[PDB]
Amino acid sequence: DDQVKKIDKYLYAMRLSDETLIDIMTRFRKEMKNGLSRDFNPTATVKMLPTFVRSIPDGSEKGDFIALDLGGSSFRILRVQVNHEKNQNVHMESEVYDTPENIVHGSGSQLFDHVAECLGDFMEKRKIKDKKLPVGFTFSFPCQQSKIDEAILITWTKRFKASGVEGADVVKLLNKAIKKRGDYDANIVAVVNDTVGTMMTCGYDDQHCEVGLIIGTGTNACYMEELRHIDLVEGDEGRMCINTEWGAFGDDGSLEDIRTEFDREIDRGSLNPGKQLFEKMVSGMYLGELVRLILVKMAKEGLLFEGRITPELLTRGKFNTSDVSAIEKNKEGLHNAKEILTRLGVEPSDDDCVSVQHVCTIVSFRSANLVAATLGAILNRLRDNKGTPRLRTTVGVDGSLYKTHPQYSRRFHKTLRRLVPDSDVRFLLSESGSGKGAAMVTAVAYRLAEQHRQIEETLAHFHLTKDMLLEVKKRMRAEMELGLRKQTHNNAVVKMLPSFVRRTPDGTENGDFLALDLGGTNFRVLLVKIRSGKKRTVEMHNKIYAIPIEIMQGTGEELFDHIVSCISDFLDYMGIKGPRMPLGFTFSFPCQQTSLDAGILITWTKGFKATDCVGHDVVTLLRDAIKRREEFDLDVVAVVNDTVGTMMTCAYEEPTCEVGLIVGTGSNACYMEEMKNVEMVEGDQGQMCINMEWGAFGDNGCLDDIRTHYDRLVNEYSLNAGKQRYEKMISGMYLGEIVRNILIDFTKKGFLFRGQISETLKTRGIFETKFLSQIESDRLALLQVRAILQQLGLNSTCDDSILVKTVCGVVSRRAAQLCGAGMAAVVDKIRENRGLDRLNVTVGVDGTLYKLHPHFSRIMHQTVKELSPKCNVSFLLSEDGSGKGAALITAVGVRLRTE
Amino acid sequence: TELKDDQVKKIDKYLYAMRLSDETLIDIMTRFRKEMKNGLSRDFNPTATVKMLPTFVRSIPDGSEKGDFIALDLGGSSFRILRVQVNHEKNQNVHMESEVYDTPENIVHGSGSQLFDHVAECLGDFMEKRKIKDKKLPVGFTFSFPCQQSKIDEAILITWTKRFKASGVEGADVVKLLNKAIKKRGDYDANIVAVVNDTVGTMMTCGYDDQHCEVGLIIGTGTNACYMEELRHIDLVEGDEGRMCINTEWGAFGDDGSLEDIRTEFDREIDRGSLNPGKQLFEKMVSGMYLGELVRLILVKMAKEGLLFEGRITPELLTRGKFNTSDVSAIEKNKEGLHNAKEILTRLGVEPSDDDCVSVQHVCTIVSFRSANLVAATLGAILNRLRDNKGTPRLRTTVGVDGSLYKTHPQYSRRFHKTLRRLVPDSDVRFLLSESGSGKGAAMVTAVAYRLAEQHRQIEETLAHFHLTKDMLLEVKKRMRAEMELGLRKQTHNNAVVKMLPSFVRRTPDGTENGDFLALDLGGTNFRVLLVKIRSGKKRTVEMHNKIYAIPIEIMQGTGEELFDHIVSCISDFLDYMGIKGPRMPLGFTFSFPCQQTSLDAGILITWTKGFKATDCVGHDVVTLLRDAIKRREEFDLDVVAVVNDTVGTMMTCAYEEPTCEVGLIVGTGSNACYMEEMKNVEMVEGDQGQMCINMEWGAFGDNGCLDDIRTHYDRLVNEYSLNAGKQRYEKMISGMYLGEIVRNILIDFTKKGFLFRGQISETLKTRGIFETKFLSQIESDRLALLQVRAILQQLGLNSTCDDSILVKTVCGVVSRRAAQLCGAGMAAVVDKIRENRGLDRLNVTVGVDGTLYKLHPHFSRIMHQTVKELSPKCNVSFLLSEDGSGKGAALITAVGVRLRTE
Ligand SMILES: Nc1ncnc2c1ncn2[C@@H]1O[C@H](COP(=O)(O)OP(=O)(O)NP(=O)(O)O)[C@@H](O)[C@H]1O
Ligand SMILES: Nc1ncnc2c1ncn2[C@@H]1O[C@H](COP(=O)(O)OP(=O)(O)NP(=O)(O)O)[C@@H](O)[C@H]1O
Ligand SMILES: O=P(O)(O)OC[C@H]1O[C@@H](O)[C@H](O)[C@@H](O)[C@@H]1O
Ligand SMILES: O=P(O)(O)OC[C@H]1O[C@@H](O)[C@H](O)[C@@H](O)[C@@H]1O
Ligand SMILES: O=P(O)(O)OC[C@H]1O[C@@H](O)[C@H](O)[C@@H](O)[C@@H]1O
Ligand SMILES: O=P(O)(O)OC[C@H]1O[C@@H](O)[C@H](O)[C@@H](O)[C@@H]1O
Ligand SMILES: OC[C@H]1O[C@H](O)[C@H](O)[C@@H](O)[C@@H]1O
Ligand SMILES: OC[C@H]1O[C@H](O)[C@H](O)[C@@H](O)[C@@H]1O
Ligand SMILES: OC[C@H]1O[C@H](O)[C@H](O)[C@@H](O)[C@@H]1O
Ligand SMILES: OC[C@H]1O[C@H](O)[C@H](O)[C@@H](O)[C@@H]1O
Ligand SMILES: [Mg+2]
Ligand SMILES: [Mg+2]
Ligand SMILES: [Mg+2]
Ligand SMILES: [Mg+2]
Ligand SMILES: [Mg+2]
Repeated sequence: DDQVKKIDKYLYAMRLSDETLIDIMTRFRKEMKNGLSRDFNPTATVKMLPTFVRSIPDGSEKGDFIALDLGGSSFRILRVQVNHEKNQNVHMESEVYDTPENIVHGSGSQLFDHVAECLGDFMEKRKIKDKKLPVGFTFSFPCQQSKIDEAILITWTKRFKASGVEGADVVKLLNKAIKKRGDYDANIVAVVNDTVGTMMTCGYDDQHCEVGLIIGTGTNACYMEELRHIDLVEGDEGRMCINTEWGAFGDDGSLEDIRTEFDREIDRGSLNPGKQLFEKMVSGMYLGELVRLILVKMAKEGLLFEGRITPELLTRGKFNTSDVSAIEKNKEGLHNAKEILTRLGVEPSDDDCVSVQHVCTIVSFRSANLVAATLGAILNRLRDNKGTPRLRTTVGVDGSLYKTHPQYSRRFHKTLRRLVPDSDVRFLLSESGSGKGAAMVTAVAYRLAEQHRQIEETLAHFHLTKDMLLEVKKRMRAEMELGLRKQTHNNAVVKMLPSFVRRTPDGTENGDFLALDLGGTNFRVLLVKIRSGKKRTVEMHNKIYAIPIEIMQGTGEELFDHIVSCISDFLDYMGIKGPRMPLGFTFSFPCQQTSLDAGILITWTKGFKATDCVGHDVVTLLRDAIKRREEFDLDVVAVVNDTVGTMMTCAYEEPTCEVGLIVGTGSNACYMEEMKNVEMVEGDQGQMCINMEWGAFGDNGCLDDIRTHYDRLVNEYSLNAGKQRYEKMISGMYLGEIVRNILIDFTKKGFLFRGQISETLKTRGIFETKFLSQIESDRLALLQVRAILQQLGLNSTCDDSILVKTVCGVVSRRAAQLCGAGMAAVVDKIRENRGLDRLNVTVGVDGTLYKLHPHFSRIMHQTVKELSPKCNVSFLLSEDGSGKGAALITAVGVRLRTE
Repeated sequence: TELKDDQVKKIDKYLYAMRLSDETLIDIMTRFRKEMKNGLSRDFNPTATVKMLPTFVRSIPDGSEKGDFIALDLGGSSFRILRVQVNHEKNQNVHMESEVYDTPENIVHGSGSQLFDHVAECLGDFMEKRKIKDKKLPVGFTFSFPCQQSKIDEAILITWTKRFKASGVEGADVVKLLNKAIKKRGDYDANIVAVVNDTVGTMMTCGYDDQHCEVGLIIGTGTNACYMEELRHIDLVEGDEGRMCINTEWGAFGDDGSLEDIRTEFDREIDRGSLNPGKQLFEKMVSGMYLGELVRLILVKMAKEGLLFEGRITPELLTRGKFNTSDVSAIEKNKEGLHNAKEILTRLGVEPSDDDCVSVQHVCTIVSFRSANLVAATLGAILNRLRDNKGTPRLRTTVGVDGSLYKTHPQYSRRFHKTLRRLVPDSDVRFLLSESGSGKGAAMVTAVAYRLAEQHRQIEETLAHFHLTKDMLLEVKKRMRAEMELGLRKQTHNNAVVKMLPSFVRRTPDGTENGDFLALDLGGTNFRVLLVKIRSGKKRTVEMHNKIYAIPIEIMQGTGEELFDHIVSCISDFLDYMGIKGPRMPLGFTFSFPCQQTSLDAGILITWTKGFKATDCVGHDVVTLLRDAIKRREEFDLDVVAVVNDTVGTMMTCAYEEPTCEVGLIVGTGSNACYMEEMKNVEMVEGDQGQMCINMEWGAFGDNGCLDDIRTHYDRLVNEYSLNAGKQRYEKMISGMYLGEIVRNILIDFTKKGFLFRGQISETLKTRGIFETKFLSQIESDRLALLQVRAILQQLGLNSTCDDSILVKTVCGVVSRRAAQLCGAGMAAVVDKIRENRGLDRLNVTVGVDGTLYKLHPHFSRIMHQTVKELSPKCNVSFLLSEDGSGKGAALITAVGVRLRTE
């Protein structure tokens, strides 16, 4: 007939069995799964939050760190000093600062003003204001972080409820507050939950610590999870700590069969009704009020105090968790119950004291059992990830209920071992709270922010502003004008070369021509059939022929014999071997022409370098190889640059096309100039197409104040050291070499590739256009970026791959902007020479970089639009190669060699 | 003996690298198998050479297809145009009429504009010769090139292959381009409803006859295959039920050098002279456009070495194209082969001897046999995949087949079918030859896509009713604005459905309010009792306490004494709870319903709104029913000072700190607004001095008819079935009690019409309340995978499939979007009126807002704000969320109460 048996029955639904706890554990096991999944997280109640902490301390941290801890029973500020090598050591000093009701419940401003004022005082009294120490912030609330130094508040919990904070990044709110008080500056470099710092504190001393557990004012746990299971973070290597935020378990109604009427009543008086329901059955802030609610009910039904209620009894908060602890002490518990109940006014009896003990017992054991169940789900997940029959792991713990209750921990530990027999757990109690740990994470964040600081300074040398880009355009304009004028031309670096093509296609062109395409990525021999009139037709055919690097860099004479010999192969293939036919020679090197069919090679560019060609007439060299072969005669009527033939191609259909552009292996442009402006050729009537040879802009030092160390290495290790400087910042032959030298540096500083500069990274050309374009594609995910780097031969991690991509982007973006600033100049010079206010002009373009890069063309058109706002430029991609155009121009010789 | 080599043995040695054994083909098959898998996964598709592309064709014809439609066939050897009729449920079987339009080189190679103008021209003529311009026939477009499709009537050209190379088309959607040509012409109208691949058309043509058909196979000018994949394995398509045909684009197998070990010098020289070098490399080893050049290349090199023609080489033998694949066919003929070889070679000028003919036949046989072996290896991979998706030991399947080479070569199909069967011994395959083209099949697709678009068109037509144009929104503001005036005018309180009720709060807070107040919160989601301590010091502070109390609907819609007797047990309980029973205390009553007020501390209930309907309330003073229940209790005592609308309480809360906040907005269970109005304008309150907060009772807008215009079938149904038919009409197109009832009604309809829920209206869909503010908020969130939208709906009890889940989410956004715009028209009026009232040119104002819908909905608050900024462009309105309920605000008003009193 005992009183204890009655209560057991009264509170039957709080006495959880092992079967119910095994059931709780399975559900928690599914919530974790839900929260890690990209599919189910948006609705999961157990947020499974990434912490950006990747391991427990490794003994290599050193420094002097200020650390804040706000969110649990006290607000503290610690100064943690840690040094190794030598002798043994981590020193901490800290201060508790009060935070009243008006602060925790006020505006977010008032709270952070409050925080920055205790920080100021803290450093003030120790005199460390100027010692500029990195700050670590233990803020114990669920925050969404994409990096270690952002903390976006998802939702208040426990006792805090300040306006203006939820949804905001509280490190910017903190900075704002500190900024607001000019007193000092603070480098806030990390935010961490109290579970993670706990784990990090315990992990400094115990290498198998993989869990951090808080059973205090609130409850939570964090654990080391595999990167390849955390869908919301990109990577699959190693592990990252996760903040479960288990307090929220049941917030969608899944524990409704466990929660009692006392739990529903507590929730309604709470400062967050509906939320953190598992936490409300477990943590210190609630248990006292839970028993109080049960005592009022038993009291109202005459089962306690022979039914006497007092106001005190009925008052929220009048029974603490510290009274539930005192009441459960072995020798003194009953003496403590009488004093306290006596203080509440119910004139307690000895039976009432044993009854109030029994109730305290069932509430706190229900708490103990519940966290055994969610903690064991975590251990079953750790053990499953590991692949092992048994699991040995250490859980770092902290919290006031955990520390001060005289039965809890023991009860908790026993249940755990029953629920999870295949796991052996050591509990390590955080004697001095979480500062050591937070400090340890602050040290790693700090070393990383420094490495970020340095990559950004290197990369910012590639950044051009509007104002910068307007100065390049303006220099380009001053340079076209010196190459054009008779007095300045010989010393000019941008030669403004006459091509002798005097108009765009006029619809009369007719005939069957041969063409050559030499100087881009493939050499071709072409046959183009053009028919003017009613039904206008163009019929093309072509054959690719390789040219060994031996030949490209052999003798002029091996080069041209090799050329004619594929011509001869090609005339067989088209069934036209015998007849004498006219040919247009698209040769994409700077040529000084005195007519359409003459072209003296000024200098090689790009990868070509045959001997005895520079200084000669390439039409001559070709005609000596034909005669030399003595197989067929040919009639070479025209030497053409790929820009001009590209413009001619695109203008066959588009009369507004007066500009050509190439961005492929090299970069260059042509455009229609007025003859009055071409002082180097006699005559003022009409126009002429000018082959700018814009690659050579900067060859007199005029872009030096924008060229980088890496641009100087690529130029100095080139086949034409000192020349085609602009092209060298823009085209497909050189961008990858820029990117490769940047990566070489970064590797030597340890930022990439584990600091190991390999044989792959030392090989020239590893980053060709095709790979540069893919790596940067919005079509690819980091995963596929990494796989590209690996097939190139690089030992690249996910972090490495994120940085290679950023690099590629910086260099490719700068190339499109530099290319846009020069095109800007050209269109402005045409518009404004014509007296026009608004020019619409079409540019015909070709080249593999331009065709294959996913960003270049968009950024370039944007640049042209921003710097030359009175020109409306259209870019028309030529899909057929340069041949049609050389063919159209070739028809113009013929006619003129035919007079 | 010791056998000595003859021509034939020597040529097998010369061309060893083309003679591929069962071991090498099993290696290729397995490579192809990994490339398909590679193509279907999201982790490797972006760099895959086998694109494994989605076609939107979910199955082979089932025989319900009926109707009449055109069908364009572009990209094989002939540009054809068909007419296809079927409708068996009534008599007449499929019947096919076609033409064939000569398309010249200069077109296949000119601009895309020339190309599509020519196709447009041909369609026109073909429509006149038949006299059908005027019928409105659905059009199908078999376009045999790799294309990215996000739906059946889009086809973005990835790349040209085979013979075509028209500029300005790649990257562009050939449907756009065709329409654009058609448009420019004028002759007729074309409804193009679908683009398929000649593989998919083949599979469907053959499936129409054999329901076992799962593969479409093309070995003609080009080669490709398509097959039915489990939507579970198509990562680039969102969905996991049933199947979808995949068009592999196996021609590009090996682009990336993964076939560089089987490719030879002959295949590397052919690539050098083709229209797309570096592309379609496996196709270049197999298909009709290439087999003839491949033989010619071998013959030139054999002639140069003296193995053929005693070393003679003529200019014909050296010329691209002079030996074609129909030459390879004629030479491989059983009887007449060697004699065909004689003629063909003599026209090449080479004076062929009889040895030379036997040699050439043999090279032709090795080249064409390698091609047949290759397609057997890659089909072998597709068949094994099919067997592994079924989970059987054996597979049974039909392959539908088309292409000139397969049809005309005398030996090919035989050796193909044979090597195939030997490579896949556990499969029982039938090969069905699409005797007459891919048009029957394309027509069957066009027919399923046409029916689907009629549904889509009818869903859009219902939904367009919820779409509000900027001048309609503007007319709604002007309408809101005219009702404001009416409700203020002493003589117009009638068709004054918008009452403009005076709150008797004459100013916002003024740093002097001080004290300990009880407050009550009745009308929203929770009934709460509060303790609010305000101190004015040099330390301005606010301390809040509250407790939620349920109201069991046996009190909600029960009596008034029984409703207030309850409020007052709960007040009694809250004072014990807070430890303050005893002290006579002042109370602020936030009561979220329309009331006529003669002062701060009295208010007669005008009507029940929202969910409340307790009897003996309307026409009574609530502060009087409150006072009675307190006397019935004859326990404690308090001093009721103020009765306040949630609206006025939220504004005041928010203004406790922000002097700009002169407006209050509620969007939760119901919707309402308040603002500070000038007293010269409040005609019903004597005094022309100062200001006054007006509780608009804005939800009643449209109660006289002035929104009838924008109200839909679904809005009238929600209203007719409500506790208060005829009223709070504007509130009924906005708030969270009513939004999901509109959606529910939309879904009921669409389900009767068969567009959704397999057409069954279930007990779940017919339950009021199913679509709560919490699920509408989740359903419409932007971080939602479609798998999750489905899960939720199934959680609710709805048997939703992927596509149902797509239209339920589109229905929710349409409703919730109209709700935020309508709200913003309303707020645009309030803020333009306050500006106007003050003869200002520009107004800066802040609205304090609360409400579960405003808080939880992903888009609502962002669209309302946009709306207000676009319709009152001279006002600059900031909105501040009330994070802790309007109790602070009611308390502040209770502070003024007590002042203005006990003066
Ligand atoms: N699952 C449970 N939930 C609530 N109360 C429980 C539960 N299990 C046991 N109790 C109570 O806990 C007390 C004893 O537990 P405890 O002393 O910690 O265990 P023990 O030392 O292993 N066994 P014991 O000999 O009973 O003391 C008694 O008051 C039991 O009624
Ligand atoms: N794997 C292979 N690759 C290339 N050529 C092959 C291969 N296997 C066999 N051949 C040749 O294929 C020919 C045999 O063709 P096959 O279809 O098996 O019979 P057939 O002689 O053409 N039949 P028939 O019509 O009765 O005369 C011989 O000339 C073989 O040298
Ligand atoms: O203060 P409690 O809620 O009892 O929790 C105790 C612990 O809580 C954490 O919030 C703090 O990071 C710890 O350093 C503190 O020791
Ligand atoms: O091949 P790239 O160097 O990228 O340049 C690509 C283009 O190069 C020019 O030099 C050729 O004349 C064009 O016909 C070719 O389309
Ligand atoms: O025309 P071929 O390339 O030889 O291919 C044969 C088949 O080609 C497809 O592209 C057409 O859509 C079919 O109707 C045709 O019968
Ligand atoms: O509860 P809802 O109807 O969503 O609107 C929420 C709000 O509405 C009001 O009626 C209450 O006075 C506010 O304190 C509450 O925050
Ligand atoms: O402080 C203990 C726990 O308290 C609450 O659960 C917080 O939401 C959580 O972040 C914290 O770790
Ligand atoms: O091919 C693009 C350009 O490459 C280099 O710039 C050549 O000097 C130039 O003439 C050619 O136009
Ligand atoms: O026409 C047969 C096949 O030819 C080509 O390979 C096309 O790329 C393909 O889409 C078509 O199915
Ligand atoms: O609760 C928001 C609004 O709900 C209904 O519209 C009530 O009639 C109104 O008084 C309240 O302000
Ligand atoms: Mg991951
Ligand atoms: Mg026990
Ligand atoms: Mg001149
Ligand atoms: Mg899928
Ligand atoms: Mg008045």
